[PDB]
Amino acid sequence: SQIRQNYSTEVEAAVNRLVNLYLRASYTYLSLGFYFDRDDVALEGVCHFFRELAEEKREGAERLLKMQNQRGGRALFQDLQKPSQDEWGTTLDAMKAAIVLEKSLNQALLDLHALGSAQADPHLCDFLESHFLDEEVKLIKKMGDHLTNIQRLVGSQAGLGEYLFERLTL
Amino acid sequence: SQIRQNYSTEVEAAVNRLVNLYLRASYTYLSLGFYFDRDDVALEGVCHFFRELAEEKREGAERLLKMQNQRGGRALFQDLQKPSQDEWGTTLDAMKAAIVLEKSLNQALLDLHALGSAQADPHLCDFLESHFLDEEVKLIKKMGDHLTNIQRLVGSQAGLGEYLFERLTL
Amino acid sequence: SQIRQNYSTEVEAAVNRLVNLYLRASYTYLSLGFYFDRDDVALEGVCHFFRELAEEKREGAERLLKMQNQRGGRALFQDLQKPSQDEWGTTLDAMKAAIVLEKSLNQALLDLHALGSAQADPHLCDFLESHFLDEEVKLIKKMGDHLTNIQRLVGSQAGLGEYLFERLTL
Amino acid sequence: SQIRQNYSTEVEAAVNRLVNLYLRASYTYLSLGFYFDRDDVALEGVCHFFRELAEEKREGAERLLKMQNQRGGRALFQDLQKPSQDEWGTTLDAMKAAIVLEKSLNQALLDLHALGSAQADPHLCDFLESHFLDEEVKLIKKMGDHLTNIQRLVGSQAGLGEYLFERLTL
Amino acid sequence: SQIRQNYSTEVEAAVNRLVNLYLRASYTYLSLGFYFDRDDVALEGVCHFFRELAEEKREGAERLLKMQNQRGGRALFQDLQKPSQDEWGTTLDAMKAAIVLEKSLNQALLDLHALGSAQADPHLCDFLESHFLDEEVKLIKKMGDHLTNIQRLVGSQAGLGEYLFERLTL
Repeated sequence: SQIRQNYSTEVEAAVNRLVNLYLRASYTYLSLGFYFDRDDVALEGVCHFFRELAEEKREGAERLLKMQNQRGGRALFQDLQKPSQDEWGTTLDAMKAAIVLEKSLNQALLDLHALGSAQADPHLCDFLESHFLDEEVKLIKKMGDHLTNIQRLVGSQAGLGEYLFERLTL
Repeated sequence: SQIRQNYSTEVEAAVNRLVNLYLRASYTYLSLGFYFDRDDVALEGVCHFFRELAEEKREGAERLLKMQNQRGGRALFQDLQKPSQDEWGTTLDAMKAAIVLEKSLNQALLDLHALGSAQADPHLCDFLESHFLDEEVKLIKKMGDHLTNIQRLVGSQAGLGEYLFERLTL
Repeated sequence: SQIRQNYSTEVEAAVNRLVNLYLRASYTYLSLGFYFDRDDVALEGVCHFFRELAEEKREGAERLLKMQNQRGGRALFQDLQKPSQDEWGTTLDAMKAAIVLEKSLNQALLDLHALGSAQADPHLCDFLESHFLDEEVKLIKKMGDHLTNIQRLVGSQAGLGEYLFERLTL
Repeated sequence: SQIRQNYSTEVEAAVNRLVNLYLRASYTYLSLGFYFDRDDVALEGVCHFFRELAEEKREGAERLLKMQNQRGGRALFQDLQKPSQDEWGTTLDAMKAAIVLEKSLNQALLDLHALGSAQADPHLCDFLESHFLDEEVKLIKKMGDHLTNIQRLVGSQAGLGEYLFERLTL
Repeated sequence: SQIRQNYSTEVEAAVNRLVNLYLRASYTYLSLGFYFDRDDVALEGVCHFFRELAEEKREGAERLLKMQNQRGGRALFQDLQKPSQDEWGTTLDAMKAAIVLEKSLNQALLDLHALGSAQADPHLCDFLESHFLDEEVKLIKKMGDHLTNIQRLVGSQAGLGEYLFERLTL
């Protein structure tokens, strides 16, 4: 690549893999989104929360491919593994599943950051600082907040709490 | 009729009958509407949901008579049978009664569609596709959603749930 | 009924019956409306006159049910008898049929008024004065005017007169 | 009185007495209003409902005195009896107390109406029809609705229901 | 054709033929239009009715050729047969001639629809449903209405009726 400068094939492969992790998450959020939209689930606020997250993840993916091309790296796409469940249970279960997903998305970003530090790729680290690290952190505290709120409303009347959470916070 | 073309007396009679089914539904929705408006029921959101549906049904009826005249068919009106209950019970019971009504309204439309296919009346089918099939489908998923939400809020505290459903979703 | 005050079961039953008379009239005006819309009748001004009256009648009906609920009375709906003709003849015949209908609607209102006076229900009478008595009176003089005009234009050339009446007054 | 015409001293005295009944109700609604405003009651929606009713009642009073002067009658004011309770209990109790008050205000109006009919005072009856009969009827159905809603939310969790009613309907 | 998919040479030839039927109708409506514009006919409302229909028909033709190209079919144009009369008689005769034309245009569309059904060309049928079936139906009821109106005004004074129809409905 005539424009490739200080872009180790190590960081190239790691950004291809987190590109896949990000499209995989966007795929899972789509499954969650359409399950809270099921006639027998009917939590339109929860479906709307996961549909927005499926798009935020696709966009992280495109941002990472755009950056891969900018550094002269080559996008290599892998098969997208299907969501890991077909039905998500209640909003609590769905909320817990999503924050596992974001924390593993976040640990993948932290790993790429450390990889950019070993290889001394200031542009790569400055990239993950601006557009991914802060976003994941805000998203996970946001989901931890929702989880704490759903857990407090779920103690006694679950149906009522799930309805109230969907109606009052989402 | 000087303008009647490919309009079988079979589809004529079937559209007169679904015209009646549609005015009958509009009549039932009026009864439901005024029952949630009773001083001892007082669920103004539920009364407002059924008053709007009584008008959506009257308008399907007029749309069908307008189309009957456009094809040169002759409107023949029958006595409108009275709603099948005087008091509707709770919002759950009323919601379940309405979706029976919409599904039988929808099966009547599907029957007319099949009748338009046997007789090869592309204009009649294109008509029921545009203005009735999609509308019934959206309406029934909308009512299935409400039912799932009322059933989840009704498990423990029914009074509270009925109040919350009426206040938060309608 | 915890809010029912000075609302005799006599006036309750009489308002349920005039509610039916009003939905019945709205049904008849719908039949008249769709008959002047027939391809072989084609008097769009006459169809438009009777479609507007079918809605004015439905609204009297809803006004009466709204008032029945306000006084703590219970709406009881009866089967709606079908219009009393399928084809209405000429605009003259249709106009004469409508004013019979309005005058019997008006005599039903006058009867309910007398019933509200025997039982001393100032709220019921004040109600029929504001929203029905004046409306019927204006409507019947309006129809008597149309009848006098159609009869004057119908003497010699009927086709021409019917066309002119529909074109110039409706 | 040089302008007094067909204004029986019977209707004069009865309008002076309903003027007192109306200032008395306005006084009671003020007491209810300030009790839901107490730091240990704190239901600002209920306090706001009764403060608005205390003013609607004062204005009925002024309307009646204005009409008494218009007919040449003489306002005679009596001592205003104090509200009949100092603390109103819960919103349910307060709501039940208010609708007793409105129904006795309404029966006082109906009595004055009958009195205006015996003495044949068309102006007096036309007056109570326009500004009091309809208002009381709408107000009592409004309070019957609130009572039905508070009673449904009060079955199990009372604190929660009282909070929800005040937050969602008032 | 590299883009031709499921487009039978049967439907190709049938759309070329209805393209011709549509340009032929547009040609006939042009002849009718210029005949009501003749100094010795002078019915500018009737000339304006047929000039607008000559353009609506040309546009159906272009819509059909545009669709033929979209499916990869090949437009094949045939000689346009001249209108079938040079003088159209009265507005009644001209109106009757036009509705024969529209009904045969409509039966040609219904035939193409059946042809699209045998060959299972959902795109072709969905095409004729959206842009031709509904249009022809509305147009023929519109012409049946005009015919009923002209026939009613033509009974006695024909000159007067023809003038009035042209002045009041067109």
